[PDB]
Amino acid sequence: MDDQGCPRCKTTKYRNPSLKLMVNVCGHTLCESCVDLLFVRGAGNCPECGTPLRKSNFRVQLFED
Ligand SMILES: [Zn+2]
Ligand SMILES: [Zn+2]
Repeated sequence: MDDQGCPRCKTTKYRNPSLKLMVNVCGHTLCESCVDLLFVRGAGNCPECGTPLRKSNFRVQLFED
């Protein structure tokens, strides 16, 4: 539930033991705390390759079972 730790707000899953990361079109990674600060401040910019997200798009998950 931690791994390398979120990219934008690198802190959640590593500190927070109850979240998940959502991937986007290009297929990268957006922790739960990212989709919150990534869009509230712009929305449409991958947390890493800044790909021009046609419009948000973040599939979160973690359980896997
Ligand atoms: Zn984050
Ligand atoms: Zn990307």
